[PDB]
Amino acid sequence: EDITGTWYVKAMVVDKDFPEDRRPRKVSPVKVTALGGGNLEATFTFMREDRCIQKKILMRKTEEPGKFSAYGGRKLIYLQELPGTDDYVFYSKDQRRGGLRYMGNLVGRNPNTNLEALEEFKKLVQHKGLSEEDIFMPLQTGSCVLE
Repeated sequence: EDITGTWYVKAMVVDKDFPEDRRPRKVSPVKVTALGGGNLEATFTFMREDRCIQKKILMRKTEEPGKFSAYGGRKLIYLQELPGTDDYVFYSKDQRRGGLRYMGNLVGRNPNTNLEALEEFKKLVQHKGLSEEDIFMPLQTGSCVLE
């Protein structure tokens, strides 16, 4: 794999327990930087209603390539190539106080999206038990720290 630099979140999917109020309306580019020892850090912002939310996530190496962990292993994070296109899928499993949470994100180097890529995302998403009608596409923006 290769993982550091800028990524763009083009589509998003969430399990059916995920509250609608909780969905990102907007989202910045994701800057991924290495910290030595294989460990990474992703930085980004997104809008949840009128609220700008800032994230900075330590992603620790694991014995499987493409698989990472965050928040002490509370959350597991897989990066997989999305076949037939030049994008990847960012799949997360989060052992949250409130239950196990699944979440998928279509990510790519190029900020543009092809409909065929969204379709492969949907297909792959459905394979994993998640649903098409819970696929949403937040607005791509700069940081919301400006406003």
